[PDB]
Amino acid sequence: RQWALEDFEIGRPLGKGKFGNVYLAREKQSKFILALKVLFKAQLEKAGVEHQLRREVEIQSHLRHPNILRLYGYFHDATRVYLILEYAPLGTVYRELQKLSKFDEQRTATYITELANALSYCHSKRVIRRDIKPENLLLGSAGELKIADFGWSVHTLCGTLDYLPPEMIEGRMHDEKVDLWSLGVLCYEFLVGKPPFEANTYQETYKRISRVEFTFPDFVTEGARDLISRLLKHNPSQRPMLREVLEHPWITANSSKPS
Ligand SMILES: Nc1ncnc2c1ncn2[C@@H]1O[C@H](CO)[C@@H](O)[C@H]1O
Repeated sequence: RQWALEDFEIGRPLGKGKFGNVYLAREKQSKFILALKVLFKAQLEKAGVEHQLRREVEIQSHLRHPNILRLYGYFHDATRVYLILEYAPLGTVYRELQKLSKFDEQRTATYITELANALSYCHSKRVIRRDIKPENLLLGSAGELKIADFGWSVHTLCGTLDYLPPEMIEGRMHDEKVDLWSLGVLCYEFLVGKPPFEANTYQETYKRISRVEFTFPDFVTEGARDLISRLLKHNPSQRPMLREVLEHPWITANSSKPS
């Protein structure tokens, strides 16, 4: 678990993020291909996140699951922090979504099965997440989904409200039901092409989430309207358990993967 820059040969950029860039890289001795995310201490210290990145890395280190992106190790130099990550050859769900505009019921249903499996595993470890969004979902060589970002994951303003539940923007206490809400937001975006509460303004998006105001375009089928309606409920108590999602007749009929 002892690493340094001189162990890796660095390639093309895979993406340019908020605090630094992600590069394709190869470990010199074994020729293992992987991804290396380089982060500035400057942008981090000056934001008060340096404690979070610490714990998020600890958490993700100990996870093993085919639908969660792996974290091999980490280290730091004079001014920067480097994360050694699993490389996903087929890119982000985000890029795939703006290439195709929309996903069919078969691809949507399969992605959600994969997500539910990874969330059941995480909950058995008492791990949750604040939001899950398409630019944080990656695809492996067989085109299978992989979860890459925890956010605040347990073991003014900066952010978009689009993926947060009502109980988190209104201040209230939350439990793992936050993830079930995220399933619903994603199922909608996969089928429609944009998230259900989208708006021109932060303040307005706030109202729409708080009131749970969304409508369906004509092409969304009744099987899909039902699952989504059940997932987006203001009261967290009324949202279904993960195994129920995996047993929904709409999932069952359209998914390629077992639960
Ligand atoms: N392992 C990876 N494979 C491919 N793209 C990645 C990987 N890790 C991060 N990225 C890209 O870099 C961005 C910053 O995390 C992501 O949103 C994604 O686009």
